[PDB]
Amino acid sequence: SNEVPDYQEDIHTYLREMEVKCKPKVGYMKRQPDITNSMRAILVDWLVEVGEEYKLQNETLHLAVNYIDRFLSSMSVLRGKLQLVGTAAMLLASKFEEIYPPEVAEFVYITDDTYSKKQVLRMEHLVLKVLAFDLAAPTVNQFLTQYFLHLQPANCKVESLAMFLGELSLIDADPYLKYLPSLIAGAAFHLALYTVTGQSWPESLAQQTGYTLESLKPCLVDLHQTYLKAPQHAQQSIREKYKHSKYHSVSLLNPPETLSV
Amino acid sequence: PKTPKKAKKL
Amino acid sequence: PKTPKKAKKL
Amino acid sequence: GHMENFQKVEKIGEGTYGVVYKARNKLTGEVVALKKIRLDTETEGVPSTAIREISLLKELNHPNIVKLLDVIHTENKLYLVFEFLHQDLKKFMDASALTGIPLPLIKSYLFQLLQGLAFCHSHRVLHRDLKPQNLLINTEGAIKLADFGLARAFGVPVRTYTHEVVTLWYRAPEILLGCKYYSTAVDIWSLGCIFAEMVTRRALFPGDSEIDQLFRIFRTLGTPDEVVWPGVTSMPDYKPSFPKWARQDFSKVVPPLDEDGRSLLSQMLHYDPNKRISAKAALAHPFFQDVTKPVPHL
Ligand SMILES: Nc1ncnc2c1ncn2[C@@H]1O[C@H](COP(=O)(O)OP(=O)(O)O)[C@@H](O)[C@H]1O
Ligand SMILES: [Cl-]
Ligand SMILES: [Mg+2]
Ligand SMILES: [Mg+2]
Repeated sequence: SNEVPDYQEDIHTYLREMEVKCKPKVGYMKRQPDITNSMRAILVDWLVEVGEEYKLQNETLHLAVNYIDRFLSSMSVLRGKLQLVGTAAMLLASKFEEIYPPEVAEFVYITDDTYSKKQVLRMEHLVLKVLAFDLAAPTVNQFLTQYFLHLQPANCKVESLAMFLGELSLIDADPYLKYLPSLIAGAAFHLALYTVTGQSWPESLAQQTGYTLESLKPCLVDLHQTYLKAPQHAQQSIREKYKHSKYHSVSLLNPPETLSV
Repeated sequence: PKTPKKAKKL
Repeated sequence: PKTPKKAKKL
Repeated sequence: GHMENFQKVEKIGEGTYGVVYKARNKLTGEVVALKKIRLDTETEGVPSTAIREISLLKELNHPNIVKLLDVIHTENKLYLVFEFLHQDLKKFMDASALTGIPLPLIKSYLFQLLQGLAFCHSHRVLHRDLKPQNLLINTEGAIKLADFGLARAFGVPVRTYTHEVVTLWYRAPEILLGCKYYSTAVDIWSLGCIFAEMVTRRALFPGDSEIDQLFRIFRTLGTPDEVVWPGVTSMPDYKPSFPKWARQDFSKVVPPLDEDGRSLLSQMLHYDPNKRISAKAALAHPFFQDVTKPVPHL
């Protein structure tokens, strides 16, 4: 149960291979006639609130975002239908990941009857068809989880902070779409570790991942900005979520001023 | 799981 | 026996 | 092809989740197994079991895992098209209950099952329903993992997943005792039970309730205590009043097995999930030094 060592490396290697395949197009939004990064941010922030209302796993949120970006990478969608795509994505991510997925009627309710059950179900079908049933995507969440094992003893505050930072990356397609989940996870982990303990990305992780602290830099600079400007951001659902003691209220922590790195 | 809370059109 | 089913939640 | 390009030849399977036919592609002549899934009576859309089964199978490309060939998704129906295999291990065991399965063939099948399972685990998949009727054999000596309807992608480290997993007789003690966390070890336990079943021609632990299942295990392997399994007395369903039985000698349990077979089996039925042998390590066991691939007699 607690032990995970035998297939640990195989799983990490497999995920690193999946992430460069289950990849959305970095600038796909330029090719959408009617929707923008701001609309996407509003959608994701809403999905965060939905996940909180229904007590869904963080993994479910990350998966839903993955589905949405892949779907929007190949399908034009009008703004009035964007929430329908997001609802279907959350439903599918829930069915894949949750023990108890919320029922469809409940999903229709949290959109305030903006769409019908028939629409949600028809959209579910379309998303499955467009993703070709490839739902088992790697997420920033899965990489963080493995990275946390290098913390001995465990540090729950560091873990919550890293998760918080990882979730903030979901909101802004620019610039986070350009970084692989494993790299975002890496920058998030380092930044959380540093903020809480002053320690840095471990050599054991650098070895395992192939990422030196130098290779994290570009992403880490962006994540640091995002962290500093979080109280200013138009979207606030994630900060509110991580103020709870459930997450050691890590969104109340002050970001470091500089990284000197 | 489920603890429905509120309903929003975006 | 048959494959088990998920307990009802609530 | 599509709905119209398959000729149904016969119903070959019923289960908790699927209606399964042997069918043939009218255009290519290819024989397939069709698993039908009703979206009808379904007001929730595609069942999560189908969603997991399809998405996990697409990632599981291995000689010892059944091949998903196509998915036909319509308004009312969901069809999974699989390669067709001659029969399942359960049918084979029943046809062999008088004579017995030759030891070389038991060894080949176990070796192949471990290869399939280790492949799953390496790709962060838990099967969670390993039993003879979910294992498929062909006429040339191959066996394959099938029925991924209860399968799940798992995280490292693991989270609390569905408590109601695994057919009773193959269910691991950590699940029966109510651990919130479970992992790859539950699949190894099932395989151990199947190993012993092939050897003795009988189910190892045929309980008729959860407590009966648990006691059948205790009576055979000995009632676990804090020394063999640290933490056991703290599990949610553990009771200090459980009878304390002594462990039986394996020569009494699996008479036909040599020392290597008994060694491997005992390691697959270790109480403590953290010390129970992994699929990958099992493959390196001396029991398999002489493994061949015999043909079964069908
Ligand atoms: N590819 C196949 N080839 C031959 N028989 C199969 C195949 N898949 C399933 N079967 C038979 O159908 C039965 C049900 O299949 P399974 O997928 O395990 O359904 P369920 O989820 O309902 O248990 C199995 O026990 C097996 O005997
Ligand atoms: Cl069976
Ligand atoms: Mg079955
Ligand atoms: Mg099944």
